[PDB]
Amino acid sequence: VVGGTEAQRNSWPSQISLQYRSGSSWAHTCGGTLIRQNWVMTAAHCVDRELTFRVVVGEHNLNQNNGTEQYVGVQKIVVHPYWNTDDVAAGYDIALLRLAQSVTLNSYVQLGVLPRAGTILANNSPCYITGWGLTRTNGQLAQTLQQAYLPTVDYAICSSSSYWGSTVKNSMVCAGGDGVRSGCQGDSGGPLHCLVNGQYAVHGVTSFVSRLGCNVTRKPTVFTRVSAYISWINNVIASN
Ligand SMILES: *C(=O)c1cc(NC(=N)N)ccc1[C@H](Cl)C(=O)OCC
Ligand SMILES: [Ca+2]
Repeated sequence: VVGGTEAQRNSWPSQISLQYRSGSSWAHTCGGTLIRQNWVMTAAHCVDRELTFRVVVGEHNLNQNNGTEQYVGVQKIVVHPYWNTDDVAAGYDIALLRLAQSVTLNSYVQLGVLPRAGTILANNSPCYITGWGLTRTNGQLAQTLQQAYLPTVDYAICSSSSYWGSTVKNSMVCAGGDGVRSGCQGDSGGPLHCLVNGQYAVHGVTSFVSRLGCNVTRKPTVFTRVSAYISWINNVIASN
């Protein structure tokens, strides 16, 4: 997250870190959301490589012991049948991960609330991006969870030539575009938490930013619109 502020410990308990076995260490690669005690929702872009994956819940500092962490293997990976690595503009950037164990819920570990199917936010809706990704374009990862306030930009504006134009689809959400805050590398897969009816729900899965850089004016951060995939999610879980 560029232009973030450090997240309080217990504010975003459905945020996870998706890590891969890097040599003999484990590296943060992505974010995700816990949606079931044994299911994680992240971006399909995060699993394009055939890596050994793990999920960390109750994580606040990647490099220190918080005293709250649960570390769980991934048992199964389900990418969206229409995902294609070479065409991220097409959308379908979503994956579900079945965990090798069910985690224990607590104040640091909760399920992500999903929107109702087909829900679309009003322009300039109040949302937060969270993640441990680059705090600058070509920077380094954050050690602590970061948050940024990132209003939505409706499809009408977002698909205008000045913004993203045709690269964005109605199956996406755009948020931000101020040139100061954004998501950035290592945030994708993660949540966009939007306040609706006085409850935070997860409306986006962080997908991409400009090639030009992370925090680019009139280049919002782009998300998979979760409320487009609700049947899909429920079908996979039912059947796995
Ligand atoms: C985000 O999901 C993502 C994932 C990957 N690959 C893995 N981290 N293993 C590459 C790129 C991205 C996107 Cl494009 C990204 O970083 O978007 C920044 C918001
Ligand atoms: Ca930690």
